[PDB]
Amino acid sequence: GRKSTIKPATGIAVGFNSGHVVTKRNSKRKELIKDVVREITGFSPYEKRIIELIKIGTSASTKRSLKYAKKKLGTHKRGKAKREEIQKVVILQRR
Amino acid sequence: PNHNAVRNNPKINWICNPVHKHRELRGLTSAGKKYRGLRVKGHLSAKSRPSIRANWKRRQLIKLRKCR
Amino acid sequence: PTKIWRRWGRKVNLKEKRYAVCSSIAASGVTSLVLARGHRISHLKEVPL
Amino acid sequence: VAHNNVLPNVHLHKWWQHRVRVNFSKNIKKKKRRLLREKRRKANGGTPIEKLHPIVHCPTQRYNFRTRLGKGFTFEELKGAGLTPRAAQTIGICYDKRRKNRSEESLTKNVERLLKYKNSLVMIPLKKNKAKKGIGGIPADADKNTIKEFRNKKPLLSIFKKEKNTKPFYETIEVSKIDKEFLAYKTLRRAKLAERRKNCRQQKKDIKFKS
Amino acid sequence: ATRFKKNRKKRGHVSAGHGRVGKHRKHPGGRGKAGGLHHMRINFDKYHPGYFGKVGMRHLNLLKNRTYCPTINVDKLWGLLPEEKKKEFSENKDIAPVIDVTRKGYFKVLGNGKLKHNQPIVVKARYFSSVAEKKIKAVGGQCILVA
RNA sequence: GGCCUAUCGAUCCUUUAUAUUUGCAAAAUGACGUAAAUUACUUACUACUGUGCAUAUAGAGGUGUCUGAAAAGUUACCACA
RNA sequence: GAUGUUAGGAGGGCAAAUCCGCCGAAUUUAAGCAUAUAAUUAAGCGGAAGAAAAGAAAAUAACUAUGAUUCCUUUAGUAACGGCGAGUGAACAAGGACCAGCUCAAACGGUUAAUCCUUCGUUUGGUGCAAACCUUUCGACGGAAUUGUCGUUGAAUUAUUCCAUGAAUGCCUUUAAUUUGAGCAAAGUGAGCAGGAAUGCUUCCCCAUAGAGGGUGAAAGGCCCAUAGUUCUUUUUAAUUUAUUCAUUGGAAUUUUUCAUGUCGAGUCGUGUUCUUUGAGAUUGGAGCACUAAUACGUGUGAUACAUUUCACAUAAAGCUAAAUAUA
Repeated sequence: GRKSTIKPATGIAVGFNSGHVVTKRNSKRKELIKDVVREITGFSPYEKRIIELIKIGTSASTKRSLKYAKKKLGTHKRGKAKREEIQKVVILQRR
Repeated sequence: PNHNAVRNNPKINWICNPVHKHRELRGLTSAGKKYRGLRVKGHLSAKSRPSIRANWKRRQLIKLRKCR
Repeated sequence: PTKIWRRWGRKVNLKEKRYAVCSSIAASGVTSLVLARGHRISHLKEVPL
Repeated sequence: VAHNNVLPNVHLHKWWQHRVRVNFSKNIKKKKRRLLREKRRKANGGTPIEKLHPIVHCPTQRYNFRTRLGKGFTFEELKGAGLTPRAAQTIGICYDKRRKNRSEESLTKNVERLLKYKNSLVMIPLKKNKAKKGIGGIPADADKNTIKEFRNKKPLLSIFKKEKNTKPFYETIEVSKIDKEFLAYKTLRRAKLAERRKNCRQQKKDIKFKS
Repeated sequence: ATRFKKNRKKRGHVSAGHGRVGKHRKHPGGRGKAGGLHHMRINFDKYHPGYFGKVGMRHLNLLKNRTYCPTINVDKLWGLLPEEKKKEFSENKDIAPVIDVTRKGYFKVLGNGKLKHNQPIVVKARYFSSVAEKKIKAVGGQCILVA
């Protein structure tokens, strides 16, 4: 059960914000290195496919890309993070 | 461990002791820590920690006292 | 075979043990019981000595 | 298996004779532990060998009203006392980094406890007859006379023990201060019923705050 | 111990006190709990009614601390005071005892029995029954929910 | 239910029904709904509140060696109780 | 990269109770048996120590929160697994024992690698009869080391306060323990009787802080060794006693005030898939294979698959470390 870090807890034993009544208490180098690495190394092969899907720029193509990324890395979380990161690169490069 | 540079240095020194012969044959390398399940602590690795055999032996161990 | 793990001892109970001590001391108090226990106590002046 | 008697359930089925151990050692082992620790205390220049510990409140629902010795005073508690961790460590006050003072009362209570121990202790000059003010907020050294007289005194160890909670349940209130209109049961069940919706709102506030 | 045992009473008697005709053979039904559902089914039906199969919801780790909560009935409540104190309250109407149910290690107050009529009492506890609240109120006392 | 005397099936499991009954373990998913309120981590108040899985209750899927092991032969080469 | 009877060194084997890796059964149980069970056992093979292993949070909780590891007491025959049969089976808290923390790597330091090592030497000691050990600073000449050793543990700066420091003269006393070997060690060899010979039987004497044990021609406190008791000497380690002057280099902790807000282990984690293993259940751990990440507002836990998201708690993929604890 959630607590509140302001409006201190009710003295009762159950329900929301409950319990005993004591007074509760209370990036530059990274970019440079990454940029150097990108100039040396370029994209992954899968990343190249992902770039082409993002470049197509449609709901079907983007949906396919998200699913593809999920298959390649395993799990939604990793795939989504990668798709957003590549998409951001594609927008920036296109600009 | 039979050459002075490791014997002198107070850093890293420990590996010269007689008790660290053959770490790789005993599961006392990073790989060793891995396959014994010693890398991951917490409830998830449960029984591994004092050694897998040791843990089994403690759990089996049946104990009596003089007066019961 | 006889093993190492016979039930050798017994957990005798605190309250009972205390009572046994009190009662044993009290029994010693009584003249007839000491004599009965077989001591040659015939010429002693008093049993709580 | 036969008639009324409960179902059998004895887990000696995997080999167990090769696995008994019978402790005939109890009293002798106890005597040994005592003798070593006593010997150590005797060795250590008449100093106590016990280390100070914070009082803490027990984990979870089960023991919420009870209090016991923890492990390690935290940085806030040391700072409040007027000590720094290494210095504290030398005079037997035990440290940690892990604890964090969640609520006010516990911090105040622990700094008072540290202070009481600190005020009590009297310090031997390190290299003899060379007494100085010293570092880290450790209490300053002392002369020969005070030390000599103090060594002769009994070292009272009461501070090391756990604090007794003084019972105060047998307590009295005037009848005409009682408020009889309250419904405790109703309040409780309603609070339980309303919990999900309150969480739903709280979650929304938390989202709002973070942006 | 040994001298009292049953076998010494029967000591020379061929069966050892264990039946000439059928004799005592090893493991005579099969081991332990085996005969359930089949040849010892009648014993299992007749002595352990509900035994076989599974029923109800699963619970992955109980973590028993969460759900701990000893009970007391109101009936015993005045008994948590010593005698002399109780008499003093009976004599003097103007004051009443508070009772903190936590200090004696109980969490929920239940409703068995009869309280002394017209002694108010203030009850501090984590949990109450519906009945208990009504009874405590009926005698003019108050319930205080407290952690 | 069939004029009466016959016409048949445990546990696990599955399956589909039922409910203003419940769970999924620190939390949330109807709905910022209804009032207010100020510009916000605001206050009340609401039987009905994601997917999937699970329970509880009720049938049904079958055990004809029918109170319910998933099971073919052979030994004149043979062993043992 | 070879090569060297080059110079200095090391490993091999034996021993296993406890201890650590593997590899790995079945008899058995189920009244049969095939999943289970026996059992992460036995056998097989490798490796250590006086104990080992584990260890300094990718922990638990959901509280008024705890807080490295091990062990005991316990939770618990419980949650749970299982022809949901036979049977198997944890964790958290709580009470204790003990109680100890740490360093690489990463960052930072170039008007100068401040490191490290062999060989040659060289001196302040102390013990010891001698043998010998044990302390002790100071240089060479080689090498090694920037494909990264060393220092530092954000950075300066204020006040306060400490610690190493070096020289002179002085001073090593009394006790307490502790542990070895050492000594010394109380009174009857009194009648009489029967006996081969009392230590027996009487009876008259006694000693005991010793009437434990043993020996002696039959049961001996006084026959003997020993025993009780002490007196020394041995081990180490407490307490106590005395330092005082002068000397300079170097380091540390708070505290002010600034300014910097930095770093954090990849074919690894993860996921799929397999097989194994488990209390682990739409996978507990391991393992093979395939795919293969993110940078701290990250990513990992929060025991039912998932999405969209809170919040608590942690900081993986490098290392070490006493204690308790175990011993057929």
